Amino acid sequence: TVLHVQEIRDMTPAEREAELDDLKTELLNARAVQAAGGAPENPGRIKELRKAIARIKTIQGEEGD
Amino acid sequence: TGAGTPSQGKKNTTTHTKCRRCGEKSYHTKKKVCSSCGFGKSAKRRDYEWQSKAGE
Amino acid sequence: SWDVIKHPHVTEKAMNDMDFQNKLQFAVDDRASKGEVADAVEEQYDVTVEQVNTQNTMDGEKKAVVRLSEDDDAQEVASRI
Amino acid sequence: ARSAYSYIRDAWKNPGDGQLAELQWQRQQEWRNEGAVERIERPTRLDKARSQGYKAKQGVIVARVSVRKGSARKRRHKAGRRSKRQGVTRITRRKDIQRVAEERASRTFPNLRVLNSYSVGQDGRQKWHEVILIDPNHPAIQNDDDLSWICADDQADRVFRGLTGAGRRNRGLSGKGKGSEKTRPSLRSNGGKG
Amino acid sequence: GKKSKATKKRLAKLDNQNSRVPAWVMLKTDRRNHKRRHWRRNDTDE
RNA sequence: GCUUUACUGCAGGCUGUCGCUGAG
RNA sequence: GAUACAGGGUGACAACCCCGUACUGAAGACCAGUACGCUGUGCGGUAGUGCCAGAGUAGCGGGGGUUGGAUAUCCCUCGCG
RNA sequence: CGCACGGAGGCGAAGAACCACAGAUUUCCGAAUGAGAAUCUCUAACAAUUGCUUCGCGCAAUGAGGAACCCCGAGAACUGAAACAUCUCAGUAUCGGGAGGAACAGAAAACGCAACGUGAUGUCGUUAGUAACCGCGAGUGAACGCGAUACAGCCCAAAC
Ligand SMILES: [Cl-]
Ligand SMILES: [Cl-]
Ligand SMILES: [K+]
Ligand SMILES: [Mg+2]
Ligand SMILES: [Mg+2]
Ligand SMILES: [Mg+2]
Ligand SMILES: [Mg+2]
Ligand SMILES: [Mg+2]
Ligand SMILES: [Mg+2]
Ligand SMILES: [Mg+2]
Ligand SMILES: [Mg+2]
Ligand SMILES: [Mg+2]
Ligand SMILES: [Mg+2]
Ligand code: NA
Ligand code: NA
Ligand code: NA
Ligand code: NA
Ligand code: NA
Ligand code: NA
Ligand code: NA
Ligand code: NA
Ligand code: NA
Ligand code: NA
Ligand code: NA
Ligand code: NA
Ligand SMILES: [Sr+2]
Ligand SMILES: [Sr+2]
Ligand SMILES: [Sr+2]
Ligand SMILES: [Sr+2]
Ligand SMILES: [Sr+2]
Ligand SMILES: [Sr+2]
Ligand SMILES: [Sr+2]
Ligand SMILES: [Sr+2]
Ligand SMILES: [Sr+2]
Repeated sequence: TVLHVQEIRDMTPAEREAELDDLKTELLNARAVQAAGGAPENPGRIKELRKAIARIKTIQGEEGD
Repeated sequence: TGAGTPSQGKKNTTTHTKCRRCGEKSYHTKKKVCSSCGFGKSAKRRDYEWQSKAGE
Repeated sequence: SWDVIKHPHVTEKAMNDMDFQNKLQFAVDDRASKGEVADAVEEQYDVTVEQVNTQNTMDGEKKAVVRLSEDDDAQEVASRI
Repeated sequence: ARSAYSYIRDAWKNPGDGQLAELQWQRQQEWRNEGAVERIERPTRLDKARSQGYKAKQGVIVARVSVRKGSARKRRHKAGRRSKRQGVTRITRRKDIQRVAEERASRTFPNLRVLNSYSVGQDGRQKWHEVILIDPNHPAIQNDDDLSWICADDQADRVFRGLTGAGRRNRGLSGKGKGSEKTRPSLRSNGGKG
Repeated sequence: GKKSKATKKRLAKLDNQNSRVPAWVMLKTDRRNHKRRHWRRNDTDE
């Protein structure tokens, strides 16, 4: 939604690795708020975070790291 | 001592357990052989023609 | 590839270990050792770990009780996440 | 003129006469101390080997196998049997000793395929046969216009399905006419009456 | 009895399967857990 | 199921013979 | 209306309300790495020549199994050849 | 935004859903192959058996599965004979081994409507319940040929 396939291909191998760790941290911090059962949540974003990490890992395979 | 109800009390031994190969509770933990799939006895899976009617 | 830290274990007993004993509780991957849980907590939160106590919970997951050094405050680390 | 091969052939017509009598008396002493299946570099009967399909090439293997002499090693019935089915002593197996030898060899060499075999004699308690086996995966054979047929998928485990010459003879497939009513195209299709 | 790590994971799963069909599934399907196992009345594996 | 000098057979033991098996 | 009156759906019996149905056309798979075509090799005939042509085989006997196979099935085993 | 009609939220004109093809990922046990183990663990692995070989696991092979079909081996008994032993049930049930998309068979040391004839092999129809077997009891039981289907013939060993 915010991250598209073309935008990941416009990145460099080091920008993907940095975006991977950034989304993993946003996922871990979303899973932390879910562990406490918070109210200001967004159920659609935690779903998109997993798909975005999948998209980066797929492009990392296609390009050769 | 009767062979019925009073002899059932000594039954606290574990023999048949969940199998690593097939998932059935037929892995004899003392024989190390599965009574269902034959794990521990054969590389081939245990199957017999008598498990079904002759013309089936 | 599997990650070491799954999510923080936040229950009442987890808070008593945080407020009184300077310990943070985490639900980790069951293939992860005490030393691996130690490293991952330091590399993710920028703290110094002294001792890690693990347990294989009746939920299929592994619970880790991670004690931080006196320079670090467990309450402050749990508040930002 | 005669080939040198014709002399190895003529010697083997009578393995109890001449120089061969002395040779076999000596060789069998070493063979009795050898295993069940022994790979040998060169065939004992070159003429017969070459006649059967052998070539001094890569991927062509020969092995000598010893199988016991006599009838079936039968266990007596442990349940009710009518008089006709109560025998132990006089029962003989339907597969000949040569076919047992070929199968034992093929199992010792799982990757290879049985081409043929021949007899190399016997003593009082056992029989010896040399089996010519072929490597279907070696390019020296995949390019051979005389042996590349054995490389086909349907030639896999040919000995266990009776596709050897000894297999086909023991199955009663020699005769093309009278006598082979219950044997051709297979023993199984004819209700096992061959 | 002493349980192994795998036996512990299996017993753990059986306990999780022992939960009820959530309130929302009843509304979504517009109106029953058939794998309801009791520790005394029923028997598990191993 | 069991018995035996019931009928018929099958193992097993004993024994001859052939092969292994050769020299004077 | 119909080269379409097969079938289904749709708040009750539907060719014409909807999917389809006839007609025409497209793709994939199988046939098949086959047929046809092609490249290369070279078919065959006369006369002379006892140079070559698969052995425990052909065949015989003892004992068994198997078969419709009877003397005349196929096979195994022991001995001989 | 599956089955599944909820609540919250989200994705989609940057053309999502959905379908076809191809590709990525694809935990652990599992032939299970570094070693062990009830799906886990311990300290680099084609374990085991083979072929080739630079003789080094360097290059390869095998293993196990599949509804039944197929091929090669092992092979009952109830039953029938109004008893029962040969016979019959039956080369059936069941067991061991193995291949394929089909198997097996196959270019005559054939046939033998005996011919001045046929011409690889399966299979189908028929030949025929005929010939043949059989306490000649009960039962058992072909083939050549013919009409079809489809057709396709070839390679070694040796001589030199
Ligand atoms: Cl083989
Ligand atoms: Cl004719
Ligand atoms: K009977
Ligand atoms: Mg502990
Ligand atoms: Mg057939
Ligand atoms: Mg509970
Ligand atoms: Mg019979
Ligand atoms: Mg292992
Ligand atoms: Mg009876
Ligand atoms: Mg009767
Ligand atoms: Mg009578
Ligand atoms: Mg019969
Ligand atoms: Mg005939
Ligand atoms: Na959790
Ligand atoms: Na083999
Ligand atoms: Na219980
Ligand atoms: Na009785
Ligand atoms: Na027969
Ligand atoms: Na005989
Ligand atoms: Na997949
Ligand atoms: Na391998
Ligand atoms: Na090697
Ligand atoms: Na009767
Ligand atoms: Na009776
Ligand atoms: Na009879
Ligand atoms: Sr007593
Ligand atoms: Sr006990
Ligand atoms: Sr065993
Ligand atoms: Sr089986
Ligand atoms: Sr719990
Ligand atoms: Sr195989
Ligand atoms: Sr109870
Ligand atoms: Sr000839
Ligand atoms: Sr023809």
